[PDB]
Amino acid sequence: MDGSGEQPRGGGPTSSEQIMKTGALLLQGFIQDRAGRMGGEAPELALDPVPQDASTKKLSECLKRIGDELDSNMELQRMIAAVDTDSPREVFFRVAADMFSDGNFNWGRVVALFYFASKLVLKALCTKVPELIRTIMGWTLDFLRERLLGWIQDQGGWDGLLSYFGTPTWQTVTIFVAGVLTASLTIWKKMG
Repeated sequence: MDGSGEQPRGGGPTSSEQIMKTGALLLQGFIQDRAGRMGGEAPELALDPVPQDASTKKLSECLKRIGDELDSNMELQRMIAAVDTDSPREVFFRVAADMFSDGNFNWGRVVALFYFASKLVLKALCTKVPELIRTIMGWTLDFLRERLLGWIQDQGGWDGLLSYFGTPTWQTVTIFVAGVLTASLTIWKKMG
């Protein structure tokens, strides 16, 4: 009975509350923007926040600027087309686990995760199964709340995410996630 600390989680910045919240807004943001304009009533994401915040708005510009460049890769588009759905639950956890199956903390994993799921989400939007749209965002925050929560606290907060970019050469961040994301697809084939 002698806790050296006291209340590292009672009230103040760097709280699992600001992280979880920005996390569910950021992803929900790059999607609504990629789905189109907007639609009153929104019977789909009804009880849900909406893009609104000069801070979360800029971090969207980073995921947006690359969501367009990467999504125009005809080679990476030939790759995702080489996979398939069938069991998006096993693949989502198997492919994911592979991104963190070594090392511990990087930058491709995160970016490569939001965009990888963006398709599972958008792809479900076309398929006409909105009850799956919500079931997906569910598997996303599940992995974020369970694994990417303690690590987001040590970096202070999502400020480290955006502080990482700000780099002039934008071809090294697009080739990072692509080189890493494609690797998982390269082996996911069968085994070899």
